[PDB]
Amino acid sequence: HHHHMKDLLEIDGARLWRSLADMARIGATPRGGVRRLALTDDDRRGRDLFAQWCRDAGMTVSVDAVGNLFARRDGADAQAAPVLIGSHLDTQPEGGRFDGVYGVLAGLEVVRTLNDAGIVTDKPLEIVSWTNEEGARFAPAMLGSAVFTGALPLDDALARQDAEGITLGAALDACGCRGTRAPGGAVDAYFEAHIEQGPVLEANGTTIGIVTGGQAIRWLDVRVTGVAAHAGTTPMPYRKDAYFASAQMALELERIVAGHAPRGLATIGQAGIRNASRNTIAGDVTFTVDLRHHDDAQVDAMERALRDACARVAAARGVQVAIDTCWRSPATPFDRGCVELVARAAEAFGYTNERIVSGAGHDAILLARRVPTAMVFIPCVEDALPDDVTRGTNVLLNAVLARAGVATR
Amino acid sequence: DLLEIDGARLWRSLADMARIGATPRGGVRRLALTDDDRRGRDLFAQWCRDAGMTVSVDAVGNLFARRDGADAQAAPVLIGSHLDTQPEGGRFDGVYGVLAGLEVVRTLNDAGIVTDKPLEIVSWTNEEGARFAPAMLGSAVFTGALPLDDALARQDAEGITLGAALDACGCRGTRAPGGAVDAYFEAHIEQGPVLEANGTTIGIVTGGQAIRWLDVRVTGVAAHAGTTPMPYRKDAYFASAQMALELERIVAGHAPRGLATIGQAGIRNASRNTIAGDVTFTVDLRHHDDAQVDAMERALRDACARVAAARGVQVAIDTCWRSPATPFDRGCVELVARAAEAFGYTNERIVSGAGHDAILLARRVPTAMVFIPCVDAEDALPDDVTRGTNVLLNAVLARAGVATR
Ligand SMILES: [Zn+2]
Ligand SMILES: [Zn+2]
Ligand SMILES: [Zn+2]
Ligand SMILES: [Zn+2]
Repeated sequence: HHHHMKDLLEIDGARLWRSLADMARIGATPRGGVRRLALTDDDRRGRDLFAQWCRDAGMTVSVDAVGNLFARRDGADAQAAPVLIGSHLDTQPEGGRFDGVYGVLAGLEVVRTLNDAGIVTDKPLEIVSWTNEEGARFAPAMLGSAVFTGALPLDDALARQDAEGITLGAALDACGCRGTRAPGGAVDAYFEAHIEQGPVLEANGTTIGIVTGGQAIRWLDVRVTGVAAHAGTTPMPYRKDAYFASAQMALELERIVAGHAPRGLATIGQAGIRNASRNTIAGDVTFTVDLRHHDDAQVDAMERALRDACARVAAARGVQVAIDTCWRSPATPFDRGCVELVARAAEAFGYTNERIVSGAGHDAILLARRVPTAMVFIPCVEDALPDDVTRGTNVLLNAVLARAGVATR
Repeated sequence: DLLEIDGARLWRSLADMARIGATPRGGVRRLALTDDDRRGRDLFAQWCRDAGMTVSVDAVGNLFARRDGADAQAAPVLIGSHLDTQPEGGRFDGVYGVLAGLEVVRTLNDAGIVTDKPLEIVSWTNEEGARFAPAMLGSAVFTGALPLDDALARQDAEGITLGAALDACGCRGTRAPGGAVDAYFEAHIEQGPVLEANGTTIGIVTGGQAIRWLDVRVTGVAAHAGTTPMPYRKDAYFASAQMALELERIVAGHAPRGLATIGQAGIRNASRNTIAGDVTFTVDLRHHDDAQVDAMERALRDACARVAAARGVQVAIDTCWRSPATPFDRGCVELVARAAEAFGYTNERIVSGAGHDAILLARRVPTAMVFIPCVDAEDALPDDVTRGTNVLLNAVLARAGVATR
């Protein structure tokens, strides 16, 4: 049967906050963060703590052949594919206490709440922590979910080596979490709760980010060539200054992105004058460009505008410019129907809410290309507030219940 | 009545000296007080003795060749530059002026000319400031700007002291550096494009620029490139780019004498998907006048403050080096001008854009320089080498006076 959002079934927010505090002990760093690098001893301790909690909540727990960790709560429909709630327990070298872990433990609290309420779903529920989401110890990021969706072959993943030469397969064996089951399988829908990792919801007082998808991204390398002449002997009209040229190109980029507001973004994150000295005009300048938009055609349009603009600047200043695209990633829309469940849950509770794009990668990005996917963002300051943690999980709970259905209560 | 030098002879002396320390790329490496610097010093000294001169070193290795005049009590007219080089030096920088002095003497010998005041040729120790700091070390000791004992204690990258290196070179003299000088002349390639572009043979060098070296640091917020919408950003790199264009505008308001250059710049702790939160760059500011270069600096401080306020970032501007303008002596400069006009060579007044021993000498001794053009900035044409030395000879002889001929 159908869930009623207007019943406003709520979680135990204090219980979820305590589980976050307890998990943040595992790998706690001197600065107050968390280090559980994928498949290290501290990652295993976090996986094991989570698995224990899941089994105490009546779930069965297993790992697949790349270490993806699944907890299962059967529904009344023995044949139905599960509604999957996921994120990741692994961290960066100096990770925050909410990145990744919030969405995994939100799933656990969803189950603990269903247990407390005596609710049996129609479709089964599963909670997943994906292996090596962070891409720090092993490449790539979102390794476990990429293997699950078929984007990364299993044998290629098992052979990835960390900086010490250890293979991921060897690390799975050391972890004790190499399952025998091939990764993959039918999924009805995938939901992921996560902190925003950006300032929008906190700045607006918005409790719920209704996540629409991920951006189209381009990474560019720019090199500007001039003449590296002496700073004192060369009068200004003789100069072919690659750094003043690069500076004007940066401001052209700022103007191009302003023309694509609000969805277009651009960032020059690396830049340098090569073979540089204080009293030598720059003859060789490199910088990188990160370009974003909601749409691939529009981010490509921004790129072509930048190439045109830089060509014009270079011709006016007598320098040369080369622009190479070294990485592309497509926009990744989420499923309209699953996104609508997130919105409806937020509206039923009266929580402030806004549509927002995911500005960074998540396992949800990989899942969305294969199965109906939505995300719940909460604001963050790294830190999140207890009532935002609670209310985001209330939204997750009720969107998942709407999707999975309620068989009995 | 114009005496002309032997240009082919001068050209061959430059070719022969460029063999000493020749590099695989066809340049020259004679780092100060290394074995190849010693071999260049010794070759020059031999040529000077073959030309009848006496040669000595002072207590910091400055190398002096002397041609007496008829007036035994007069201070000398000194022709100088340097034989040492950068790690990858050119075949004319420094050496041209030293070997022009030698050709001056050879031409006076050929003509049988006795001057009134004596002439000396000098190659100053460690002009380049590469192996030991500072640049112009030998001329700085000579003028008293750098104490001798401080100079001798300077260490290179391997920890060797300059005094130890003089001892290894065999060129630690016993005489305290310094002494009366009537005038100092230095010939040098321009190291810039002006004379060649203008078709000007002789640069009548007016002196040195006022220079400021600034360190700029711009601080923003290093937020994620995808999660941070544009209105939330405090982007230190876009801010620094706008400051650079403000600087370009300020210097255009001080044309033609004001110059500015950002030669070093980078985003620190940088990543492609992170907004720049910490950007540093350097500024080299020049003018003919200290008050004007100071005005450009204060204009830049005002402009950068305004940019930072508009963009929500912070900016800090520190001065790490200042050097004052250094005008040359009116009379010696005019002797260069008159020599160029006597020969009918094209000529223009020009500031020295780079440091030379002449800069140090000008603060204690009446000083002038002769610039010649650079090809297309390290090579010079044979006729320019010749004509610059003709001008040097005429100016030096006018200063030293002719006793007999
Ligand atoms: Zn993360
Ligand atoms: Zn995460
Ligand atoms: Zn030089
Ligand atoms: Zn030089």
